[PDB]
Amino acid sequence: HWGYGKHNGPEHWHKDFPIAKGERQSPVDIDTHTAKYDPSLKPLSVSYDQATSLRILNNGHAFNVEFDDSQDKAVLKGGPLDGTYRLIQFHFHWGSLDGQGSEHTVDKKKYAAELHLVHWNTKYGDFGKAVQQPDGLAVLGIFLKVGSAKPGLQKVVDVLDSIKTKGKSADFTNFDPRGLLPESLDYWTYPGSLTTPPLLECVTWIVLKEPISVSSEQVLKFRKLNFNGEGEPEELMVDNWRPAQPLKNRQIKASFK
Ligand SMILES: NS(=O)(=O)c1ccc(C(=O)O)cc1
Ligand SMILES: NS(=O)(=O)c1ccc(C(=O)O)cc1
Ligand SMILES: OC[C@H]1O[C@@H](O)[C@H](O)[C@@H](O)[C@@H]1O
Ligand SMILES: [Zn+2]
Repeated sequence: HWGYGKHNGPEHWHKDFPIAKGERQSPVDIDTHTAKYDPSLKPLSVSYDQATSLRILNNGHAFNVEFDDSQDKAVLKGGPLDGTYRLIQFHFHWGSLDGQGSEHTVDKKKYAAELHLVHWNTKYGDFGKAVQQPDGLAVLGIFLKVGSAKPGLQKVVDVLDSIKTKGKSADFTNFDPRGLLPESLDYWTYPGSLTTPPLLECVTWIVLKEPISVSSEQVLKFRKLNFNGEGEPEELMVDNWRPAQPLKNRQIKASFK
């Protein structure tokens, strides 16, 4: 099965998912000097006040915090987006050490981790239909660097001991994702893909320029999770990131002058 190891990692995914070599794959390196300010971008609206988190799941590749997306509650609008995109889940990608872990890079810089807030375009009715559309998804990506602790992350950190292995889940109600944002909403945007199989080319990426700081202790707890299921040999869940892919016929636009 696909994963991140030597025998099943990103360099193998194309055999079973040939779109891995496609024309709008993610992540990419963000060359900050070539990215151009785009005055046509409308103000970005991250509206998470009525979010309803439900559950946290170790799916064997990351952990997902899942949300009720049966009505417009936590939504993302504006910026490059046409219409309303509902939050369905967030997850992270992270490294074995602080010097790697992000999927996107900034002038080739790798951050310690990267948060993905995943949203689907309500015009398509359900997530499954949305991933049949070029504009079906919007992922808000936020870099993590190691420094001071992120208080709004601690509830996530503290539940991880209860979902150590693949297939375990736990209640995760009343979690407010606004506590994971940075101060500034300055961003870069480009058209891309899911960064894990099935690698579908459905995503408008919105990558915030300002990282959040998390403490070493917080990210160290991410790295105690397991890729494996209960009773199987322990394989620490680390380095669950795809490297940057070819930019091909794309431009990265900036929201800021
Ligand atoms: N293309 S892939 O889904 O990454 C993949 C890689 C390896 C194996 C395997 O060793 O069994 C199966 C699938
Ligand atoms: N890492 S990511 O590009 O945000 C992502 C989000 C969702 C899915 C999925 O539902 O399969 C895959 C990848
Ligand atoms: O033809 C000029 C145009 O080229 C495009 O590649 C750029 O995205 C635009 O910002 C520019 O105005
Ligand atoms: Zn992701």
